Amino acid sequence: MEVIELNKCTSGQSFEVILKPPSDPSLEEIQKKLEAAEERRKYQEAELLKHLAE
Amino acid sequence: MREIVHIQAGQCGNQIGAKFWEVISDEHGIDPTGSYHGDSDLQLERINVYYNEATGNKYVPRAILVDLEPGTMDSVRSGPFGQIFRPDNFVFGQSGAGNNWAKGHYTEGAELVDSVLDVVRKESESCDCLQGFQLTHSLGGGTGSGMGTLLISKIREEYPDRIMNTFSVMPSPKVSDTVVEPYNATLSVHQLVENTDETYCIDNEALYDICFRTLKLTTPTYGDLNHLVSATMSGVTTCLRFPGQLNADLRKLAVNMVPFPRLHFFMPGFAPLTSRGSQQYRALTVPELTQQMFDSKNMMAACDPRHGRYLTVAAIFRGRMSMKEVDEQMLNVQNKNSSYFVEWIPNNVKTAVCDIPPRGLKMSATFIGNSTAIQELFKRISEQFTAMFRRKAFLHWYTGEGMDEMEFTEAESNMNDLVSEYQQYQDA
Amino acid sequence: MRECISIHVGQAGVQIGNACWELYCLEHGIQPDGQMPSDKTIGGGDDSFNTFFSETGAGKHVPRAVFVDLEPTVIDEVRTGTYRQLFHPEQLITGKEDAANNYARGHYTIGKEIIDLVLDRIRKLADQCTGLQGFLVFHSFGGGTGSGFTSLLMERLSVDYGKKSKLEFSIYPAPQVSTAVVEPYNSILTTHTTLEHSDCAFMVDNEAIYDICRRNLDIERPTYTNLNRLISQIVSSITASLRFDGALNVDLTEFQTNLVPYPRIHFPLATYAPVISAEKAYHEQLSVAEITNACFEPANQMVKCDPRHGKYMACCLLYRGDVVPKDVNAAIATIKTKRSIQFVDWCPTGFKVGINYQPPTVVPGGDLAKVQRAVCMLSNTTAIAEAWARLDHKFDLMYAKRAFVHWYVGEGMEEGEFSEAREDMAALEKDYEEVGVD
Amino acid sequence: MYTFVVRDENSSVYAEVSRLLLATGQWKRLRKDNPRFNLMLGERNRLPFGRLGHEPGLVQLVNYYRGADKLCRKASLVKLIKTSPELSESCTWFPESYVIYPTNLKTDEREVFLAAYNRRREGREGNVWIAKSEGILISSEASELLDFIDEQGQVHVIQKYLEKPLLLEPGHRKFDIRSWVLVDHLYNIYLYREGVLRTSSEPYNSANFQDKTCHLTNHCIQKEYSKNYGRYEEGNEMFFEEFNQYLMDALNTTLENSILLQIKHIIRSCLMCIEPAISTKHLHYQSFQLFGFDFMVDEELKVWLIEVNGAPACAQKLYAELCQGIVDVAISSVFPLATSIFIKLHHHHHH
Ligand SMILES: Nc1nc2c(ncn2[C@@H]2O[C@H](COP(=O)(O)OP(=O)(O)OP(=O)(O)O)[C@@H](O)[C@H]2O)c(=O)[nH]1
Ligand SMILES: Nc1ncnc2c1ncn2[C@@H]1O[C@H](COP(=O)(O)OP(=O)(O)CP(=O)(O)O)[C@@H](O)[C@H]1O
Ligand SMILES: Nc1nc2c(ncn2[C@@H]2O[C@H](COP(=O)(O)OP(=O)(O)O)[C@@H](O)[C@H]2O)c(=O)[nH]1
Ligand SMILES: [Ca+2]
Ligand SMILES: [Ca+2]
Ligand SMILES: [Ca+2]
Ligand SMILES: [Cl-]
Ligand SMILES: [Mg+2]
Ligand SMILES: [Mg+2]
Ligand SMILES: [Mg+2]
Ligand SMILES: [Mg+2]
Repeated sequence: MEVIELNKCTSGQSFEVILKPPSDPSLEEIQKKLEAAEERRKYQEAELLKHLAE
Repeated sequence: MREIVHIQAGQCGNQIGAKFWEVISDEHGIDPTGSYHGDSDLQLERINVYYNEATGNKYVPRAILVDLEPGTMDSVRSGPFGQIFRPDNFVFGQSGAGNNWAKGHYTEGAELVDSVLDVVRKESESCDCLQGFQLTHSLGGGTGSGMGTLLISKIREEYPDRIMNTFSVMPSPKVSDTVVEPYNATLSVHQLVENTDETYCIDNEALYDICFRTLKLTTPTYGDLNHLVSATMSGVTTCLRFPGQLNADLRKLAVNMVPFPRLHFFMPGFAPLTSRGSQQYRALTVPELTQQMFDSKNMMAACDPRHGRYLTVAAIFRGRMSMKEVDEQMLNVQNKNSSYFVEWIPNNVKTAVCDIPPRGLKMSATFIGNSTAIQELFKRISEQFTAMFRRKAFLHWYTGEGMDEMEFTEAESNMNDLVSEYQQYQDA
Repeated sequence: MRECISIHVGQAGVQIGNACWELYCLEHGIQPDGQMPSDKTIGGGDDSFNTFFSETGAGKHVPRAVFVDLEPTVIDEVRTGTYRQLFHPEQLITGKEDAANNYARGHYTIGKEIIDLVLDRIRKLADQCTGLQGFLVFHSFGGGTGSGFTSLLMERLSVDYGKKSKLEFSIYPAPQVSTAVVEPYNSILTTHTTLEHSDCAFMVDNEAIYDICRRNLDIERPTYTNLNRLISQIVSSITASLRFDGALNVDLTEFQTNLVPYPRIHFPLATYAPVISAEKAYHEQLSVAEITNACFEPANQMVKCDPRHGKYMACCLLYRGDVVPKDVNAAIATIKTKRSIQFVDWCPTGFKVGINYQPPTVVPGGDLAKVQRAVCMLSNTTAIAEAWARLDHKFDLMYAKRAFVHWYVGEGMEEGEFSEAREDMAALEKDYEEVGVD
Repeated sequence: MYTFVVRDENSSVYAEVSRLLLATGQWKRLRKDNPRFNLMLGERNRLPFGRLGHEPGLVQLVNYYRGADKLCRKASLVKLIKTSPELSESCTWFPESYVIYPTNLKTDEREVFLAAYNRRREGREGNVWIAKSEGILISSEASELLDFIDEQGQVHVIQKYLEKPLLLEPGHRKFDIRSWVLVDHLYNIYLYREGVLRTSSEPYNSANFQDKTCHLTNHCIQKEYSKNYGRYEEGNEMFFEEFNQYLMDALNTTLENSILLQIKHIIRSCLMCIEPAISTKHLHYQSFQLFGFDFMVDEELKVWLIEVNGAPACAQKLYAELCQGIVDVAISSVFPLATSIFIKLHHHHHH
């Protein structure tokens, strides 16, 4: 069971103990997604106001 | 999401709305002149939700008062809290509406609604962030029913991205002014299904029975009915009026309560039940509150919850009490009655606690269920409708104001569709 | 020295950042006005606490923090509370109306109007950095802001700062304190859109913190304040190696290298011992062996799962207090004999260890007692996938009926994104099962 | 009123446990996929332990131990006995067994198998083996075994056939013993005092191996290929009073000294080995489980463990009692209501 890569300093110490070895989208694709959703919103709102106009 | 605009329309609308403002002003420490005289500052932390701030640090209800005749609004003006209302927010005609949806919606109401919308816009423009609107009215007369649904259509036109919330008293023969009430209700329900986000179904039948059977009042007045309604309204709005985690604005409440757009008709309940005089002195224990609030006889919409299933539930406990105890009790009611809560909406009962109790009680619980049992209410209305409509009885009162039988047929159809949509989920 | 920017998003994110920054100042001896009498390099420097604090000419130490919420009340309590002076106004961003527990409302509708303001206030902090490592993002799965806006933010951080690492502290939804029925929807949605943008995520299940509070703090019904001081203790364990001299997890790349060999399985389990009530009259202090042993009790984990029925890919032990390597090795040696710890066949069976000699700091008048030694273990076990199973199940139950979906579609989302996200989660669950079951 | 759910309907045991649970009037069954249950009587494969223990206000309990399949699959059991120091390759009550994969796939100890079989080739010892994984075969030369293994698809074990079994007279026939073990939520190991001898009805014939009715004692097999099924004992099933009386009258022992001491030792060693991997002592849900341990008695009255079954069925007459026993000590011990049929296996020797 071997202790390795041991480092020490005034404030601590750190080491490794081994027990056994091994056996994106772009800026405007995004403003695209956001504006597609905004236009879906405005279409639904317009169908609402056309129904209310009737 | 702060300010709510309150509209009350018609005789019933305005009587219950007046009682509502009396009750909640007392809870928020506001006197009939709008002067604040309170102890806790939990009272003022969210008082701008329902009140504008005036020049002598006075508080004015964000309240518009609408009628097609002046009788009831005159009596509110001279009522105990009458002088607290902005006098320009009283908007009324002279005609009356004659218990006639068509006069409310198409003829008499068309004349007045533009001035109502002027006052509504004047109130909306002052709001730093408007949440939406709450309307109180009945669905069985004419002004509240017909003109209130008119107003809701106009408001949705001018503010399509705000929440529309109503307290709607349903009519019952047990408490009944005129025989055309089912007609007026069916027409109105057709509007409510399409134009509001959350509707509290306050059934005058259930209010009668609670006054009669459990409260032991022999001959209940509209005063005794409105007492129940004022307390229920207080309770269903406490989460909006006080600092809070849960269902704290109209939209978050809607998201929590309305899984399907049309199924937004809520069954409210109150515990303990109080008769306005008896003043009863017993300590209510949390298990008692929880068992009562869930019991049919404490519910304002005359339906049997065991004939349906809860899609969502919002519970609100008021008073100093153990939140460990209420958490335990809420889980015990759901865990021992799990059959009656749809299994395909997990954790659909959400629960809130607020420190300040209502006047007269150390502890109180308000219930808001979106049960599919509510179909029973609508089914009852539709039977009373068909019994008349199949002989087209009393229709002249409506056709004389320009209406066609086909509008009645559509409204009937849409309500029967609403009830089928409720039963789709009761077997799932 | 290389600077880290913390971004706190939503109610949960802002309230947890509050707790952590309180803690950090206590630990580094920074006071509420922001003065640090122990810092003698006045006006700047490249000590390792500068990783989290910048310095001004007047001696003020300022968190490299941005708080963003779509509604004003919570960040207003930051602006007005005990650390009002710590933060510059431009670091606190509020909207006027929130996201109503709606992922789509926070991501699409309201996110779009504030994303640019937020990226500029972030760029302002990055411009004060000589070498920026990347970001620590605090948020909840369940809230509309914390779920939807966070994912928008993460997409745009990957484009604007593409070479930088990004870490999440994510709050996973629990019914005992949750505020909304659609919290499983929000969780799946934001996990799916943030998965490729985040290099290491520390989940915290509010159910586990809640029961730790009940069971070991003698708290009858925990509040967010109880929850958050415990969570900040764990966060400070996890970040102490960026804020202090050492040789283990000295930068953000090291967290990925040490805890994440496969990029999608980037959800390390955190276990933390001891949690001891400050109102305990007599408490026998616990040994290295006892607390390291506690690291392998499910009752001490930030997510309740069973690591015995999974495999490990990595395990770090972060000790704070009086600990020396020989006691740690003694403890590990006997623990392996008495416990079911099995790593994947393609990974060493070992433990990277970090010790800081300063015992855990605890907030005066908190619930937590002071102790002589405490440990946070970070272990990438496949058993954490239990938490996804749970969530996915709930999701399926509602989406089979399309319950509440209309609230999302009405904000401009498309029904189909629900199932693209759910299928991504299915991929995730099966990645875990491949790696850890036979 | 406690609440429970049922996700294995093909379960003979827990069907009767459901019935007895309901007929208390303190338990109510819910529908299969309702979360708010106290007790899950779960499916066999892919039981969702990950979803148990997360409903506040509900102590939850389940009739299976996560990870106990290690003891109840044949290959898993061979691996568990060999690798674990508490049992070891030196183990005296397990037959010499080896895990073999078909070469259709490609771990595997075939090379290790033939070395032992070759020194038994060479040492004039009996050298018949059984190959197992309905799909079994017994033979004296290895080639037969290995190529049978590979014209099937899946993983097998090859185990020393017990060439000298104890044989009941009249009949000169074979038998195996099945014991019903129940491990509760606290890891008490309860042995059910009634076991059963699943017998053969055809005389045991050491020469012609391929006739499997005298060699394999499955209740399935002798109700299908056996001439005398039902001659000596009803259902080819002798119970413990008759077996004890036979041991007394014919061999001068008793069943507890000659056989049961070893069976209790094997049961407790097996379960106390896996205890740290499957215990639910400090977990957020809790497990119990009914196991069926299967033993073979050789002619010198030495017991050998054959296999462990994770979802066992009971012999008919015993259902009533054992099922009541599952309710009293596994279920009602967690969920109280308003002479005992188990031996609690416990032994703390000092050294
Ligand atoms: N641990 C912890 N959880 C919190 C805290 N605040 C909220 N939550 C949890 O977060 C979820 C709700 O998300 P929030 O962050 O409050 O919502 P939000 O991001 O502000 O989004 P919106 O309010 O919809 O604009 C629920 O699961 C709550 O239990 C907190 O301070 N600590
Ligand atoms: N090593 C061995 N030596 C001699 N006989 C053996 C043996 N292994 C198995 N047998 C015989 O085969 C039968 C056991 O078959 P097996 O162990 O595969 O059970 P099984 O999985 O087929 C059904 P069950 O679960 O009901 O016991 C025993 O009755 C025994 O007579
Ligand atoms: N609960 C309650 N119901 C009322 C009250 N006044 C009238 N109603 C009911 O409302 C219906 C009549 O509507 P109403 O408001 O009087 O007519 P409107 O002014 O034209 O809208 C009938 O069903 C009455 O039972 C009241 O004060 N309380
Ligand atoms: Ca006129
Ligand atoms: Ca400095
Ligand atoms: Ca990246
Ligand atoms: Cl970069
Ligand atoms: Mg005009
Ligand atoms: Mg009237
Ligand atoms: Mg918020
Ligand atoms: Mg078997």
